[PDB]
Amino acid sequence: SNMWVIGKSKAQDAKAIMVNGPQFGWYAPAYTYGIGLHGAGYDVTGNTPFAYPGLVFGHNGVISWGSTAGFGDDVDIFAERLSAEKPGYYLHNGKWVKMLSREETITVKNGQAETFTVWRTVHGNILQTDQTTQTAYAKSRAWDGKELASLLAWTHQMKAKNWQEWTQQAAKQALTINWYYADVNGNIGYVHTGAYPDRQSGHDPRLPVPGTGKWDWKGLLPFEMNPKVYNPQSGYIANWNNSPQKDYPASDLFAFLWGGADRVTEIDRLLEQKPRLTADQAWDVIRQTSRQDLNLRLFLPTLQAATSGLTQSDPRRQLVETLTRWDGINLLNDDGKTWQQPGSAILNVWLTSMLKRTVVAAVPMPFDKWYSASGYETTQDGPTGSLNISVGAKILYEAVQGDKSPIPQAVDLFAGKPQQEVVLAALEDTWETLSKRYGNNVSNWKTPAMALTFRANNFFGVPQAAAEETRHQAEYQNRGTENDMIVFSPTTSDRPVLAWDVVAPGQSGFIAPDGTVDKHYEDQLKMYENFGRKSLWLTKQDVEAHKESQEVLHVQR
Amino acid sequence: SSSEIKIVRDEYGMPHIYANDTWHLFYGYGYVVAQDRLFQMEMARRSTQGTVAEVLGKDFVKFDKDIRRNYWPDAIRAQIAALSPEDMSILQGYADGMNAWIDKVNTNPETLLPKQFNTFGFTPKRWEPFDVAMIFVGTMANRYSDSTSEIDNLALLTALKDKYGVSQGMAVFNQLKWLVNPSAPTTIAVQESNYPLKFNQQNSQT
Ligand SMILES: C[C@@H](C(=O)O)c1ccccc1
Ligand SMILES: [Ca+2]
Repeated sequence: SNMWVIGKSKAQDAKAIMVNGPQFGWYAPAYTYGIGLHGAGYDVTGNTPFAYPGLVFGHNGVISWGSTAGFGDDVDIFAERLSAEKPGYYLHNGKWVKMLSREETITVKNGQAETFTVWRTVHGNILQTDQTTQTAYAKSRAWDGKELASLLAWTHQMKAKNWQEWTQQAAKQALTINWYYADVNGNIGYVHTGAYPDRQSGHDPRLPVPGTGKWDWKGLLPFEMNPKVYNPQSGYIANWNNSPQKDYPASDLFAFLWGGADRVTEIDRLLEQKPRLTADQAWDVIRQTSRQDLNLRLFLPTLQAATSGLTQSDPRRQLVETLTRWDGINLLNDDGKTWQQPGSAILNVWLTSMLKRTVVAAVPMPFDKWYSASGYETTQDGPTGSLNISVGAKILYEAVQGDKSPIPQAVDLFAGKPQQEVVLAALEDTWETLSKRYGNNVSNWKTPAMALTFRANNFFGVPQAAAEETRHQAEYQNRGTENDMIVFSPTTSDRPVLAWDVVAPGQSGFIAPDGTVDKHYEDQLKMYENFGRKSLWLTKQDVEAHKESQEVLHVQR
Repeated sequence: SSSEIKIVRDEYGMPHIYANDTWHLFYGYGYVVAQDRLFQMEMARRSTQGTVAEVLGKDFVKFDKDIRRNYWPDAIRAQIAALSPEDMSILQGYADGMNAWIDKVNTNPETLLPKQFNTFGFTPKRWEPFDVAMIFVGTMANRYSDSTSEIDNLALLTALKDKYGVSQGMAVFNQLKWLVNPSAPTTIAVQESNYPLKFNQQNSQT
């Protein structure tokens, strides 16, 4: 998920601009739901996932808000000590304590029901895997018992009218989420919200801890610790699931890293490139980042150095010149199937080869597999989510940075070999592979483009529509499942705020019994495709002027 | 009228609810959700509670079991029971609004039942605050805030120490899975602030 908030010092023809592109995957019907609420202290417009009571993407005419997953480390694992003699108990603070347990029955269509038991300790529910007569692992969330509070915090924040009222709600949201603020006066803000544990001294949060007691969390860190900024000197706030703040530790996931290589640099670059940006230019950042190859910028210098001293006819050198002339912005050919330039295919093959010769070669099997993905992997349906720099690539990047990397290279990923030789050997593989496939005339290479699918099964893999409802889009775009922009104090409008979004395929998922699809079933699909957007209304007069239907209910609780 | 709920839909079918109190406002919200996304929401409810197999069969049993092992329904219910009347009104209203539409749907299914229900062979049932709460718990908190691989991490560290020895093994883990990396581009610039906490990165819990 990406987000850029542009404040007063950098907004052109406006005081603040917020552009959010949450990356939830693509589904039919739409992942989010458009809704406006007017009364009982609320006055808001926007759209939100699964129609949560609280709008994750929206505004109230005074402030606007958005989110991207924070990926902080708010979960630790406790290795409980068991005993064969006391089934259902675990040792904790010197005593054998009784686990919580419940019976569940999975009823099954056209099948036999299944009954099983779920177990929980003071640290959280027990994991099925990694079980032994002596050990069971509990999953401990800093947000345990704060589910409802987070749901309400996300709702109540909608009524905030300034930074102080908003951060008050942000402090109650316990999940690890980045929250963003903007307002009519041009103020902008950011909070890496969530509950985070106050860990014992000596507790390495990347590894499990004994559950017998001495390693229990002290409590939760206070809100003062949560990374936050209000009106930053930079004049902008940009995020793409990258680190919130210097020295802030990431999620413990082995496939997740905040390092020198980060896709967020792609956004910082476009915001810094122009002193001030208009709403239209800020929106345009979606189109550009959604087509930007994310590895070009990181490895190009390494690629140039390695081939800088080769003759002109060297095919390795020429693959690099090709990359050098490229902006890295993929476009479709007239065929709607292939990319105008072969750069991503080149980088993909080369990177895959580099990882296998380096990081992969240094890690013991089968962990080595964790570091072999190039980040271009996909199926014929295209990516299920965003495109990112792979974990191996991030590690590889520290290595090619040499002494400029702050990470001590305990082991040499290049294993004594000069970096240039290994980079060349990988360029050799790339040329052999690609030339064998497309021929020796690079300029006519028509490599496969990624496509995009709005899936009929939800993220769980559960149908939420019939299979035939799947929608297809020729061009994959590394962008939000939805995109909304809020523009405060636009100088060319009669309103103090303007707002747009796109909810594809459409607002409605309804199909009548006879198969007649709703009028709003697919009216936003082509709009999504061409980086279009429609207006979000807020005031009574705007909603009224754009009304298509109206219905009044009379009900008493 | 305190009992009046007005629903106005714009050029894209997007609903705007107008109401006086908390309960009526979210009643309207639930009502339009049931009009727009009933099947999608029904299957979402089932995914977040692990009751998909009830309607889709044996291929979803493992899935159902995994869902149920990952939360504790009673704790969620207790959080709801501790809610103030105003907060409860949000969840109750929303559930009631859905129920109003669902009742109309099951009263005249020949014209209002979304086709998918006929296709998959079942009809929609009423909602309660628990259900609404679990939509959020199951699709936000569990999908995006429940990540850890500590067990795998210790496994990797253990292999590294076997291969490279203890001291070097620890050093390589800190090279492939660093705790922090000062060159990481951050949303908040260093000029503004830094995180003041330092963490053990030697697995000293052992
Ligand atoms: C899609 C997900 C993310 O950024 O990974 C997310 C979670 C919560 C709010 C916005 C986006
Ligand atoms: Ca952890």
